[PDB]
Amino acid sequence: SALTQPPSASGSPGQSVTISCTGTSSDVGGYNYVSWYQQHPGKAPKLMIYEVNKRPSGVPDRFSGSKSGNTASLTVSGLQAEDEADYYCSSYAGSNNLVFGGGTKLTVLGQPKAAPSVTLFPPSSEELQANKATLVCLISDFYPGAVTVAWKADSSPVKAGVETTTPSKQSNNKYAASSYLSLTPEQWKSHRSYSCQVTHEGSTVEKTVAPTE
Amino acid sequence: QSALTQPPSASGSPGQSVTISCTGTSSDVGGYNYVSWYQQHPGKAPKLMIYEVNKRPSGVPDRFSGSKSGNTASLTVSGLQAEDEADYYCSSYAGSNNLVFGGGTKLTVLGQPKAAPSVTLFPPSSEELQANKATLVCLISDFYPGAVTVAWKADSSPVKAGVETTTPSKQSNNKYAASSYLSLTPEQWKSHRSYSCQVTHEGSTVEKTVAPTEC
Amino acid sequence: QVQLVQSGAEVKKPGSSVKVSCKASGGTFGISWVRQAPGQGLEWMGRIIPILGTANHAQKFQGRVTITADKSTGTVYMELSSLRSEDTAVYYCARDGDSGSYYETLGFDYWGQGTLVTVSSASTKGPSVFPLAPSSKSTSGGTAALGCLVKDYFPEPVTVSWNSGALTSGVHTFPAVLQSSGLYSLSSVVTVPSSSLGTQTYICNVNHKPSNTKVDKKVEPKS
Amino acid sequence: QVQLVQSGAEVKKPGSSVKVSCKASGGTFGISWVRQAPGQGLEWMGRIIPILGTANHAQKFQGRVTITADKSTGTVYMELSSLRSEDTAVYYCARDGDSGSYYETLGFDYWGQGTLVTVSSASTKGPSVFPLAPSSGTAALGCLVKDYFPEPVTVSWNSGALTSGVHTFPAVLQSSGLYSLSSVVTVPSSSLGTQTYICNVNHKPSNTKVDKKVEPKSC
Amino acid sequence: QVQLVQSGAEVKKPGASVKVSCKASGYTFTSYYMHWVRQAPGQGLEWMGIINSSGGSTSYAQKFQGRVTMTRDTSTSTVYMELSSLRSEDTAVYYCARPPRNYYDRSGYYQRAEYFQHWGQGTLVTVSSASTKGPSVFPLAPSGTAALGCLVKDYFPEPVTVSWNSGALTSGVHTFPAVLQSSGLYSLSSVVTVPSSSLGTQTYICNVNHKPSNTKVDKRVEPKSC
Amino acid sequence: DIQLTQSPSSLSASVGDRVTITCQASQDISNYLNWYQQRPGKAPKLLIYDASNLETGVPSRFSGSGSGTDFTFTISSLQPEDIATYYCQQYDNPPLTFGGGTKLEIKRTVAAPSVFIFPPSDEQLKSGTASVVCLLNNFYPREAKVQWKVDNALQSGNSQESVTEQDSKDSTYSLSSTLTLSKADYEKHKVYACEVTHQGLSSPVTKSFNRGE
Repeated sequence: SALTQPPSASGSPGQSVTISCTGTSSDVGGYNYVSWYQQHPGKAPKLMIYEVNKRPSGVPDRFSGSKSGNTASLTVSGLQAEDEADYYCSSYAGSNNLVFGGGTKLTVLGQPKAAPSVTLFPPSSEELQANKATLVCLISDFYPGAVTVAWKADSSPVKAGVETTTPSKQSNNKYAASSYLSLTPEQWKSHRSYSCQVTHEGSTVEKTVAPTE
Repeated sequence: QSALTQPPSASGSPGQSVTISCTGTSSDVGGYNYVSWYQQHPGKAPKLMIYEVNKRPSGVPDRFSGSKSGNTASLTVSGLQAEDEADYYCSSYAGSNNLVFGGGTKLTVLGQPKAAPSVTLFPPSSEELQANKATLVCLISDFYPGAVTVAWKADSSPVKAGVETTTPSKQSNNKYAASSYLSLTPEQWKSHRSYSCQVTHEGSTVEKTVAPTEC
Repeated sequence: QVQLVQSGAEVKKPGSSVKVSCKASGGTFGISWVRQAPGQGLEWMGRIIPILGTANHAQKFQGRVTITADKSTGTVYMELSSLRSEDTAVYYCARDGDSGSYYETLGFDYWGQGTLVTVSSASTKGPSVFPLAPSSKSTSGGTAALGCLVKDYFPEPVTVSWNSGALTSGVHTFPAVLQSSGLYSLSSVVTVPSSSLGTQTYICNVNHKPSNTKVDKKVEPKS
Repeated sequence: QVQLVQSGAEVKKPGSSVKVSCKASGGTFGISWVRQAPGQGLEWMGRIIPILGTANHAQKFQGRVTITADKSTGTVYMELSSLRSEDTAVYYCARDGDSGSYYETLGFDYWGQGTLVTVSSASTKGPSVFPLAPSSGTAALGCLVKDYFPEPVTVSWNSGALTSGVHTFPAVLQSSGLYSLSSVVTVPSSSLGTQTYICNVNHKPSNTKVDKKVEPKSC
Repeated sequence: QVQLVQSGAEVKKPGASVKVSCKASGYTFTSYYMHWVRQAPGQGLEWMGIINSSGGSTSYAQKFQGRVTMTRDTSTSTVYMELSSLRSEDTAVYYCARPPRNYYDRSGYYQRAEYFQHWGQGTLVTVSSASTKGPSVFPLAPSGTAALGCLVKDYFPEPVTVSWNSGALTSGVHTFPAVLQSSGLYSLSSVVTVPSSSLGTQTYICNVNHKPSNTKVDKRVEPKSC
Repeated sequence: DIQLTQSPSSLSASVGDRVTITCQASQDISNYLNWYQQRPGKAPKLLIYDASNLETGVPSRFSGSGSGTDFTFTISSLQPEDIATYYCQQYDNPPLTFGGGTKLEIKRTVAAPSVFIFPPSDEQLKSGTASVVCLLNNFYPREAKVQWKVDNALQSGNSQESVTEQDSKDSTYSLSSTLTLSKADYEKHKVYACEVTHQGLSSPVTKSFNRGE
């Protein structure tokens, strides 16, 4: 709203990506106060370009701003994996009005698939003593951020009591997700073993867990 | 999908028979007859025990018998011995250019003679003391079960700093072994009457003492 | 030494008023506020130049935003009144120019950390902390994994540290999960050498500020 | 005489490429590779039939695994690129069928010894070897290999001429991120003065070779 | 009213670890230090450490340093204490205790006031190989004032709680200390003297509660009519 | 570590007597001493804090004084409910330490025991073991001899005795002698007698019963 920034630009390493930010004459076209911010998920925005073409102290030369008519454009020249972030544009819309863009999720293409690293934790004695149980399945360091979780009771699927998070980008540019299976102590102690299966890009990773008596 | 579920812990008793399961889907284990069972002792390479739904290779005892039912393969170990205490993995055909292994089953043989820990304590070497360092070494071997607690005493009093104790690992002779190193300075070493390593196991305790040598 | 430190993790019932502070360190000409709804984009709120006395509001926040500053303390406050569910967002400070150069670039150089203001009717709950113990499955690689499960808490956020912050190597605090119940849950794992499993004690510290809940939990292997 | 000899004890920085060799001795139809992370389970990597020219990869290793073979040398190579901390594991060869019988049983008859590939940023640190002397009928002598990285280190006695009663304890990962181990040998006390006892420590990642004589301490 | 309720008595094999709970009620929990005190059977009191209920700062005694860990949960207003590597000497009763708040002197000197006003009920930790076993309750029937009783035989470990008429009878109740039989199991008797006139008028129920075995047995003592 | 020595370790006084206990410290603590009164089975109860201050709810008959290394705890008139073990505690310097304890008992007039016998229950006989109980209620002093006679034959090594703590009201004792036999051995004989000899008894008191009546 208020600006048109294409949500999903993508690029490849070494190549150049041009992200657009389209306004009107009264906001982007008329005046030369345009800014480009880069924001990694979970972190605060960082200034990359201000006043259309000005790189602040500490920004690599790869990021180059420009403007044409009613469209500002940020060009990333030396694309690296680290550049995978959300890019917002801001502009002067008049005295006492500053307008931001919708954001562009820049995806760098080249990257090698990473298999998901899975760790399965059984319920704690403290939790079992409270007439509850929860299996924890933690998935880290995979790419792309698309996994599917399945729970098996000895062999058979369990579709009830599962809560799986949406994959989110880590600091190391890979993705992480968690999945919790809430169960009763009866169900826990009445089965041979439970298993968390994570499917990623056709491959699968299984982790099993059994009670200790 | 197309993974394998092998129940982590199977245990048995000598003379008895244990059945280890390996559950797949129709696309891997249910559909085709390419299943393998490998036995691996901790620290050693895997050895083939079964190479098809049911086929013992040359050199595998007749005790190990493979089978299959629907989507579940099963390895049956007859006349259980102490040697059979190992990790058992199952592998299956998941498609052209796809081979899937299982989680592994740690088979525990039940006839268990509890054994006292054999402890050996080594003082620092002259060369190490001449390098402004010191390390006490406490080596524990041939105990069962694999659960020991190590304590370090300075003349009488516990020392909790500079201790590095390994996790117990299974030996070849089915017993367990662990090591514990106490890093000290030559000052601390030569400023005490004697150091001691205490190993507590199943209520019992074994103490070894060591003192500096001068003339 | 030009950092902006933002206080607060406040939770407010709809219709109430929230006040967020920014402490400026080093030289700072003017400080602006920018809000970001969870999952959504950035939107501008207002700007203040304490050395000049002017303040700005976006048109949508007319009558709701009050931006003040106290020079004695060197801090800048922003108050939003008549809160609704639409306001639940993260609020950032922003530097607009150094202590000199009365110019405004409209590019915000240094940003504070997040200040999450959750506006909800629903009552806060507070977490239940459980220890996730290691096994030979996780330990035999020379490196074992310990963890803490923070279950059934509301609202965000919760802070999980290890050994009162004295353990940072190999700490991975997973993102929260929004359950069907509308409550959050997360896990925090740490990779530690197996050798230290018997020598060193590993405590996880969970802090939920909305409920003033502080929980220590000892993670030990299950015998 | 159908043994598979696996070379290498290599250490590689993240992102680099490792190449592991398997020498086939006797008849071997096809050789497969299987990796096992420390403490974790087995996972399949790929298979090659040098007499046919085909090779396989698991889907997870697409673009990362290259399995080649040179028939002149009779060896088979497997190259893994873009290494990460997840790859740190032991890599085994496996025989898939005898030199005849073009069938594949998918059971791996004969396995090579371990090839440990440690992937880490941290610089290699090479050991410090000290003699552990016996004090007061069967005595224990030893060698302490302290503060080395990474695994593995090979400890032999009298250039391999002493194997009876040798127990090389597993390594310990210290708080410092360095390894340490001890190797003990049980010997009759009567031989304490007649025979010399040398321990040979070899750390290949650092090209460090240390001999050490273990004798009882004097005045 | 201030109240400190501790967790049930436990039995643990030598070398294991015990965790004792202490739940505070009837005062703002996060405003006072919590101390732990251990007392071996027949021995005296021995100090263990202090924990700060607010921040979690902890100070253990040198004797227990490295083996004791004190934990705190503000939401539930509870304090945990864990002792690891148990030996035969650790068989003891564990109390939590709250002192008043530390005050500042007129000069500004931090003056600690470490006297224990409120205590828990105590948690017995029996350090023992022996398997837990549930008790058997048997009636001791009577033939001016007559005496009846209940025999709690073959239980492990200590202790058992014996009440009469759900606590409605305390006058003249004698619950004997437990006796360690040759079989390694405990046995106890609880007697009460009542007027013969009430032998037909009032019913006499004894309530035995063995928490380590989750055994609760009520038993009505009725005279055997020959 | 500040050591505290308590004098005496045990004591016996009559009702209304004035009692004095001493606590000596290895070092100087001005008044950082407290006195606790731990009753049998119960937890410690704080009576005196800061070595001279009476805790809210404590009778006026209790007092404490002392400084430096020497402290005293005084009871004006010893009341029957005062029987307990008294401990001293310091908090001048970590770690906190307690005295050895002072087991205080009452000197009372000689009282004779009420002797009761209980045959084994019909329920217990189902299980193979039989327990015959002898009760000695409300006597003083603590000494008492209990003999089991089965068909006038002395039984030995088969009985166990349990003695209560001094009663907080009448300062008496009670004793339980349990004789455990096998059902076979129990049915072998007819007359089961408990013979009590006590100081307050002119002649030995025998309470017997015939099996099956």
